[PDB]
Amino acid sequence: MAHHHHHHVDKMLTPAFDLSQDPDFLTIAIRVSYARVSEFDVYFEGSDFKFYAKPYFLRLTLPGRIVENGSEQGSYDADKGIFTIRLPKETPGQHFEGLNMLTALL
Repeated sequence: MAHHHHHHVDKMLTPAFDLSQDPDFLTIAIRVSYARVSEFDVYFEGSDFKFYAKPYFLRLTLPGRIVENGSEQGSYDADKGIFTIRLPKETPGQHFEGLNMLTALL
């Protein structure tokens, strides 16, 4: 049975985001309406945050640190085209200052 494969090949786009928090988690809501893909990849370390979802890219330096312990929680609303991620704070109770002022990094 003969086989034919075809791969199709594009500027990265900065998505709109809203940041909220409680004593335990920092939540990032990223709207990706032009959801070409439904696969979303998140990388975080210390205060560094990176989100990939072609053609969307968003990088942020957070005012505080996030810990890697599998308690982080991602979810997606198709009705609104919104991906939401909960990141547990490294120091619980710590209040992140200047959240609503954060700029996308290049």
